[PDB]
Amino acid sequence: PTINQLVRKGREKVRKKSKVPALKGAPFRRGVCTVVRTVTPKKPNSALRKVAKVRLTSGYEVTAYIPGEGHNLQEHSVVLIRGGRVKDLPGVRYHIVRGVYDAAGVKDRKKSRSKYGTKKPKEA
Amino acid sequence: MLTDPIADMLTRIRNATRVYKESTDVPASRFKEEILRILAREGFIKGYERVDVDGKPYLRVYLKYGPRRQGPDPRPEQVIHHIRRISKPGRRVYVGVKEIPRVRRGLGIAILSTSKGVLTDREARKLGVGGELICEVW
RNA sequence: UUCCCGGGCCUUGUACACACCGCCCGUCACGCCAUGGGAGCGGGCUCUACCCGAAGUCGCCGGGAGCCUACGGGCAGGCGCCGAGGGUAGGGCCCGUGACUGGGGCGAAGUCGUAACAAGGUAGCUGUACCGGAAGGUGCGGCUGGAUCACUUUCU
RNA sequence: GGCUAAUCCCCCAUGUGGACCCGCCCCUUGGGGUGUGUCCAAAGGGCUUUGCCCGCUUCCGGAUGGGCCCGCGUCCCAUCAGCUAGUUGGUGGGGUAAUGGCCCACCAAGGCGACGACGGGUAGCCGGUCUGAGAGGAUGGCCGGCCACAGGGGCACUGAGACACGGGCCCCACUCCUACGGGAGGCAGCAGUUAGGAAUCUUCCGCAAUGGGCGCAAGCCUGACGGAGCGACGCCGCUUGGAGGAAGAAGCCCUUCGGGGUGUAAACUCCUGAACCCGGGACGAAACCCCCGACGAGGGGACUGACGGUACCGGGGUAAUAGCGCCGGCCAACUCCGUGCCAGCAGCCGCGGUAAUACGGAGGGCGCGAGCGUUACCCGGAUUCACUGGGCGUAAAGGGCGUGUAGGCGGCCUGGGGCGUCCCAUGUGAAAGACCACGGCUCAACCGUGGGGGAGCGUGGGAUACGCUCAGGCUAGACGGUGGGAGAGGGUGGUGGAAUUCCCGGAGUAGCGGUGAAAUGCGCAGAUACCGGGAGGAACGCCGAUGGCGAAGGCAGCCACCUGGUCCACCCGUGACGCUGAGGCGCGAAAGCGUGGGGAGCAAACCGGAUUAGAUACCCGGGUAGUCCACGCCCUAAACGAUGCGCGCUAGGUCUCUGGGUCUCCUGGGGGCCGAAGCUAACGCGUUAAGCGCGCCGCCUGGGGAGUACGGCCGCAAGGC
Ligand SMILES: NC[C@@H]1O[C@H](O[C@H]2[C@@H](O)[C@H](O[C@@H]3[C@@H](O)[C@H](N)C[C@H](N)[C@H]3O[C@H]3O[C@H](CO)[C@@H](O)[C@H](O)[C@H]3N)O[C@@H]2CO)[C@H](N)[C@@H](O)[C@@H]1O
Ligand SMILES: [K+]
Ligand SMILES: [K+]
Ligand SMILES: [K+]
Ligand SMILES: [K+]
Ligand SMILES: [K+]
Ligand SMILES: [K+]
Ligand SMILES: [K+]
Ligand SMILES: [K+]
Ligand SMILES: [K+]
Ligand SMILES: [K+]
Ligand SMILES: [K+]
Ligand SMILES: [K+]
Ligand SMILES: [K+]
Ligand SMILES: [K+]
Ligand SMILES: [K+]
Ligand SMILES: [K+]
Ligand SMILES: [K+]
Ligand SMILES: [K+]
Ligand SMILES: [K+]
Ligand SMILES: [K+]
Ligand SMILES: [K+]
Ligand SMILES: [K+]
Ligand SMILES: [K+]
Ligand SMILES: [K+]
Ligand SMILES: [K+]
Ligand SMILES: [K+]
Ligand SMILES: [K+]
Ligand SMILES: [K+]
Ligand SMILES: [K+]
Ligand SMILES: [K+]
Ligand SMILES: [K+]
Ligand SMILES: [K+]
Ligand SMILES: [K+]
Ligand SMILES: [K+]
Ligand SMILES: [K+]
Ligand SMILES: [K+]
Ligand SMILES: [K+]
Ligand SMILES: [K+]
Ligand SMILES: [Mg+2]
Ligand SMILES: [Mg+2]
Ligand SMILES: [Mg+2]
Ligand SMILES: [Mg+2]
Ligand SMILES: [Mg+2]
Ligand SMILES: [Mg+2]
Ligand SMILES: [Mg+2]
Ligand SMILES: [Mg+2]
Ligand SMILES: [Mg+2]
Ligand SMILES: [Mg+2]
Ligand SMILES: [Mg+2]
Ligand SMILES: [Mg+2]
Ligand SMILES: [Mg+2]
Ligand SMILES: [Mg+2]
Ligand SMILES: [Mg+2]
Ligand SMILES: [Mg+2]
Ligand SMILES: [Mg+2]
Ligand SMILES: [Mg+2]
Ligand SMILES: [Mg+2]
Ligand SMILES: [Mg+2]
Ligand SMILES: [Mg+2]
Ligand SMILES: [Mg+2]
Ligand SMILES: [Mg+2]
Ligand SMILES: [Mg+2]
Ligand SMILES: [Mg+2]
Ligand SMILES: [Mg+2]
Ligand SMILES: [Mg+2]
Ligand SMILES: [Mg+2]
Ligand SMILES: [Mg+2]
Ligand SMILES: [Mg+2]
Ligand SMILES: [Mg+2]
Ligand SMILES: [Mg+2]
Ligand SMILES: [Mg+2]
Ligand SMILES: [Mg+2]
Ligand SMILES: [Mg+2]
Ligand SMILES: [Mg+2]
Ligand SMILES: [Mg+2]
Ligand SMILES: [Mg+2]
Ligand SMILES: [Mg+2]
Ligand SMILES: [Mg+2]
Ligand SMILES: [Mg+2]
Ligand SMILES: [Mg+2]
Ligand SMILES: [Mg+2]
Ligand SMILES: [Mg+2]
Ligand SMILES: [Mg+2]
Ligand SMILES: [Mg+2]
Ligand SMILES: [Mg+2]
Ligand SMILES: [Mg+2]
Ligand SMILES: [Mg+2]
Ligand SMILES: [Mg+2]
Ligand SMILES: [Mg+2]
Ligand SMILES: [Mg+2]
Ligand SMILES: [Mg+2]
Ligand SMILES: [Mg+2]
Ligand SMILES: [Mg+2]
Ligand SMILES: [Mg+2]
Ligand SMILES: [Mg+2]
Ligand SMILES: [Mg+2]
Ligand SMILES: [Mg+2]
Ligand SMILES: [Mg+2]
Ligand SMILES: [Mg+2]
Ligand SMILES: [Mg+2]
Ligand SMILES: [Mg+2]
Ligand SMILES: [Mg+2]
Ligand SMILES: [Mg+2]
Ligand SMILES: [Mg+2]
Ligand SMILES: [Mg+2]
Ligand SMILES: [Mg+2]
Ligand SMILES: [Mg+2]
Ligand SMILES: [Mg+2]
Ligand SMILES: [Mg+2]
Ligand SMILES: [Mg+2]
Ligand SMILES: [Mg+2]
Ligand SMILES: [Mg+2]
Ligand SMILES: [Mg+2]
Ligand SMILES: [Mg+2]
Ligand SMILES: [Mg+2]
Ligand SMILES: [Mg+2]
Ligand SMILES: [Mg+2]
Ligand SMILES: [Mg+2]
Ligand SMILES: [Mg+2]
Ligand SMILES: [Mg+2]
Ligand SMILES: [Mg+2]
Ligand SMILES: [Mg+2]
Ligand SMILES: [Mg+2]
Ligand SMILES: [Mg+2]
Ligand SMILES: [Mg+2]
Ligand SMILES: [Mg+2]
Ligand SMILES: [Mg+2]
Ligand SMILES: [Mg+2]
Ligand SMILES: [Mg+2]
Ligand SMILES: [Mg+2]
Ligand SMILES: [Mg+2]
Ligand SMILES: [Mg+2]
Ligand SMILES: [Mg+2]
Ligand SMILES: [Mg+2]
Ligand SMILES: [Mg+2]
Ligand SMILES: [Mg+2]
Ligand SMILES: [Mg+2]
Ligand SMILES: [Mg+2]
Ligand SMILES: [Mg+2]
Ligand SMILES: [Mg+2]
Ligand SMILES: [Mg+2]
Ligand SMILES: [Mg+2]
Ligand SMILES: [Mg+2]
Ligand SMILES: [Mg+2]
Ligand SMILES: [Mg+2]
Ligand SMILES: [Mg+2]
Ligand SMILES: [Mg+2]
Ligand SMILES: [Mg+2]
Ligand SMILES: [Mg+2]
Ligand SMILES: [Mg+2]
Ligand SMILES: [Mg+2]
Ligand SMILES: [Mg+2]
Ligand SMILES: [Mg+2]
Ligand SMILES: [Mg+2]
Ligand SMILES: [Mg+2]
Ligand SMILES: [Mg+2]
Ligand SMILES: [Mg+2]
Ligand SMILES: [Mg+2]
Repeated sequence: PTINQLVRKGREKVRKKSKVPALKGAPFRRGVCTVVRTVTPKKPNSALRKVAKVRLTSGYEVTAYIPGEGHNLQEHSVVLIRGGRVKDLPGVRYHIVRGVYDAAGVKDRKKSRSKYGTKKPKEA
Repeated sequence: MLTDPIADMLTRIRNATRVYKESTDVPASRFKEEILRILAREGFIKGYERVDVDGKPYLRVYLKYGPRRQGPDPRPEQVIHHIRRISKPGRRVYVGVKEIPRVRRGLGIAILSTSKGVLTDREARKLGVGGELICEVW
């Protein structure tokens, strides 16, 4: 646009919108599991993925992926969620942190342990 | 009328040189003539001269180019590779001596207009003055 | 050599490219989700008018109604304006919930036809208008972003 | 109720002086001086006690601190456009340290707003901080400055200062006490508790140091501060060992079953020797005070350490923590087994459905290391809001067109001014931070000293090219004159012929019509085909185009009238009168709406006939709105060149419409085609630009959701923006 125009209207700054209304920007939010279903991935994939409807302290209710081999989340488990969607299950945008509160860590895990709350295998 | 006579001139020249014209006429004004002098002195044109096209004053601007060339497209290189207007009605640009630019690490020039007359970025830097940055040429 | 089947060369259109046994559209069914409208019932703000109005400064009185007095005046006390706040009537806005209700996004292999893409088999698109399970059909006008020179016939 | 001291309160005096009224002088807003009149002072205490100390009163000045005022700067939304009555100003008061509608009477009727008033949202601001090549973006924690607040609201008192966090009064909410009348309280001080949260510490030590309050001083007070404690939260430093060790143990992992890998890695050999144990043991602390001297300058002496028996120095001395992520591409690092679209991975692209370097494990490998990863958030890359630094023919993007307001922009010459612009000097730009240098802790982090910068703003001086402004001039832009021209440009009235339909007459007879084929339909009340007459509505064949006119939508028989635009010639007149144009106003195909009229043909809907698997279609026969006119609405479109308007510049060739000329040809305006240079992703564009440039407007910023919802405005409605 002409300079006169930029003088009259100027450029407009881009407002970046969140993908994680875990409110307070907060790195994590605590919640309680309502449901503890399983879901079908979209088109390219197929499997039974472990999700979990969660009622957050954030004053929110949303589905959150339950990573790892196997869990133990009933209908009243105290869980901590973090940002991180699951490209296959539209609608799931957070992950449960396996190793905090009720969601136990993964057992017999030996590689990416910290990412699955599994303490350093005892013994020598 | 023309909205910017100096840009009109800078272009008549830009155009003429792209089709290797001999000279090119531009309506006359003292200010325009003053710019040609720098243009001449720095060796971008062969010079110019007042003439009267029809009944009104113009300025034949004898252009200048390099030698014929080798391979496909023998057309000569340009003396004036680049000539661009900087200040413009609608957006005038003024600079302080400390802010005068340096066209192509010196291989080119900037023509400022100061209260000490029209000068190149050196004549200006030398006389320690700044002003309206008219254009750059290289 | 028009037709049916297979094929060759040139050209043209194409939204096709595991390449027409291609692509693809809308209704409906099933699931997940966010959301519009919304009677009523809660919560909040605000403005206008009238009314009640604490504290306090300020103003007037301070008198055979009080205390002090060197009679000048002071204090107590009283009244008044303003005044936080409250009330009533109405006006406007926001918020929660909400029976009922509208459509939308997303989700391998459910249903119906076949609208579009090749002249897509009635060229298409389009503004408008009426009509119809659905894509859509038809009228009027416009555009080219339309193929060649001049019965109908779905799907994969 | 009663007694009583003072540096408590009051009265008289003294008047250096100062305040107030009036006058005069200088000065210039209420500054300084002067005169008369009036008004206004005080406090004592201690002594090494008759000479000092501490203090008191009035005044002038300094210093520090502060009030008030002004210019400029300071986020988002115009789906917030009008706001305002103490409101805007005046006179006179009140109030204050002081100006002021700060407050109050009375008078005026003003003030503010697209340069964004008012409203809504959000938010302490700054030095700085993070990021970035920069411009810029984001940010305001620690530290330093300013502001505001001290449970919420209001108020004043005291005082140099407060409208007062640990002062007071009232209202409100809450907690506690209550013999129910009534009282008490406010950690956003330090530490701590509880709640909320993903998450943020010790109810520590000291007053030794620096700083503060009171005191003559001794000294007292100081959760300010100086320290220690907790937490890898960050930064920096450091350790888990060094040298020698096999053509290479075992175990484990691959294998071509030869062998290869972990790897000099280990065990071992020698060396040093973190931790730990002893001994010593600090700077920070010399003032205040006392003595001499004069209570000064100067000199002398004494006391004082929380940190801490810590730092550090010396002696002795053990070989003694390693983890985390990753290895399909981007991206550095590969093999076996397991699993079989499962379990699962996943930042994006994607991976897994039997031999997966992508899932899980193992071996090996890459990266980094007291850390490593993850999530969240800011800048970057992103020239992806483009000022530096982008775009709109077909990718998202030209407004449907005109007229025009504000605004932005402005041809040639001369002169004044000197606002912009530029230069010089000067002031300001705190400290910290940042940069450079030297220096102190063994280094560094950290810290000290010094130096160098700095935009912006104030002041003084100067320049005048460009911009601005004023004054004068010019004719190349624009406009006008005179004379010619072309045209489906617009409005009103009139009018012509062809055809369709209907009606009337004649003549004539069995069908016509329609389709792929049919049928519905029409016809013996005589249709179709043919001739003659009449009525009416709508549209204009040939000319006609590859043409013309218009700003667009659009405009087509012919005649007249009224009326717009435009081109050429002549250089005749004006003298920059110009371009663009947010908003405004007008115009705006078709369909559609309202009122009235008209209605031949055509034809949404609709009624039927066929077709089809069905056929709410395509084909056939009918047919209402409508299509037509008037007046008033609607305001859309593939409203298209999918290309905003204006001006200057940059080969030509060829066709054509309209004008002028010395009329093979030249020259002006318009319409096409091919093409120079150049531009373009390509296609293509190319003097009719999509080239090279300047001015101004409009518009774009991934797709779906959606031209939807909400709001506002407009409309009768449909519905438009
Ligand atoms: N999400 C698509 C949107 O809704 C419509 O599309 C919706 C339906 O028409 C469509 O339905 C399709 C159906 O068309 C097709 N013939 C068969 C198919 N099984 C259906 O599929 C649907 O349902 C199944 C479960 O039954 C889901 O697993 C699947 O993800 C979903 N797309 O699925 C869509 C919902 O996902 C519009 N036509 C489309 O243009 C629009 O973008
Ligand atoms: K034949
Ligand atoms: K739909
Ligand atoms: K009395
Ligand atoms: K295409
Ligand atoms: K008493
Ligand atoms: K006197
Ligand atoms: K003083
Ligand atoms: K002062
Ligand atoms: K001051
Ligand atoms: K006044
Ligand atoms: K820059
Ligand atoms: K900023
Ligand atoms: K800021
Ligand atoms: K800043
Ligand atoms: K003192
Ligand atoms: K001394
Ligand atoms: K030692
Ligand atoms: K060892
Ligand atoms: K296997
Ligand atoms: K496979
Ligand atoms: K692997
Ligand atoms: K793996
Ligand atoms: K970014
Ligand atoms: K458009
Ligand atoms: K419009
Ligand atoms: K001048
Ligand atoms: K910086
Ligand atoms: K200056
Ligand atoms: K034409
Ligand atoms: K109707
Ligand atoms: K009409
Ligand atoms: K109209
Ligand atoms: K002629
Ligand atoms: K090309
Ligand atoms: K083409
Ligand atoms: K609306
Ligand atoms: K209405
Ligand atoms: K409308
Ligand atoms: Mg898969
Ligand atoms: Mg993420
Ligand atoms: Mg992994
Ligand atoms: Mg064949
Ligand atoms: Mg063949
Ligand atoms: Mg052949
Ligand atoms: Mg071909
Ligand atoms: Mg072919
Ligand atoms: Mg609702
Ligand atoms: Mg009252
Ligand atoms: Mg009162
Ligand atoms: Mg009283
Ligand atoms: Mg009130
Ligand atoms: Mg169709
Ligand atoms: Mg079709
Ligand atoms: Mg079709
Ligand atoms: Mg087909
Ligand atoms: Mg058809
Ligand atoms: Mg078709
Ligand atoms: Mg087509
Ligand atoms: Mg249509
Ligand atoms: Mg129909
Ligand atoms: Mg049509
Ligand atoms: Mg088929
Ligand atoms: Mg008494
Ligand atoms: Mg006196
Ligand atoms: Mg005086
Ligand atoms: Mg006097
Ligand atoms: Mg007297
Ligand atoms: Mg006296
Ligand atoms: Mg004494
Ligand atoms: Mg006054
Ligand atoms: Mg006063
Ligand atoms: Mg006021
Ligand atoms: Mg008014
Ligand atoms: Mg705030
Ligand atoms: Mg950048
Ligand atoms: Mg930097
Ligand atoms: Mg910066
Ligand atoms: Mg601070
Ligand atoms: Mg509190
Ligand atoms: Mg005091
Ligand atoms: Mg106080
Ligand atoms: Mg205060
Ligand atoms: Mg307190
Ligand atoms: Mg908690
Ligand atoms: Mg102390
Ligand atoms: Mg002290
Ligand atoms: Mg070995
Ligand atoms: Mg070794
Ligand atoms: Mg030893
Ligand atoms: Mg002491
Ligand atoms: Mg003594
Ligand atoms: Mg002495
Ligand atoms: Mg001494
Ligand atoms: Mg690699
Ligand atoms: Mg198996
Ligand atoms: Mg499994
Ligand atoms: Mg395998
Ligand atoms: Mg590999
Ligand atoms: Mg990987
Ligand atoms: Mg950027
Ligand atoms: Mg730009
Ligand atoms: Mg772009
Ligand atoms: Mg487009
Ligand atoms: Mg246009
Ligand atoms: Mg105009
Ligand atoms: Mg104007
Ligand atoms: Mg000018
Ligand atoms: Mg101007
Ligand atoms: Mg100046
Ligand atoms: Mg300076
Ligand atoms: Mg500084
Ligand atoms: Mg050093
Ligand atoms: Mg320094
Ligand atoms: Mg400077
Ligand atoms: Mg100056
Ligand atoms: Mg001058
Ligand atoms: Mg001048
Ligand atoms: Mg003039
Ligand atoms: Mg004429
Ligand atoms: Mg006409
Ligand atoms: Mg007739
Ligand atoms: Mg008859
Ligand atoms: Mg007869
Ligand atoms: Mg019959
Ligand atoms: Mg008969
Ligand atoms: Mg009959
Ligand atoms: Mg007939
Ligand atoms: Mg007849
Ligand atoms: Mg009739
Ligand atoms: Mg035209
Ligand atoms: Mg047209
Ligand atoms: Mg005319
Ligand atoms: Mg003339
Ligand atoms: Mg003249
Ligand atoms: Mg219209
Ligand atoms: Mg119409
Ligand atoms: Mg009508
Ligand atoms: Mg009618
Ligand atoms: Mg009728
Ligand atoms: Mg018909
Ligand atoms: Mg049928
Ligand atoms: Mg029909
Ligand atoms: Mg068109
Ligand atoms: Mg040329
Ligand atoms: Mg031509
Ligand atoms: Mg031409
Ligand atoms: Mg021509
Ligand atoms: Mg044409
Ligand atoms: Mg070329
Ligand atoms: Mg190509
Ligand atoms: Mg061309
Ligand atoms: Mg041009
Ligand atoms: Mg738009
Ligand atoms: Mg979107
Ligand atoms: Mg999006
Ligand atoms: Mg969109
Ligand atoms: Mg619409
Ligand atoms: Mg209306």
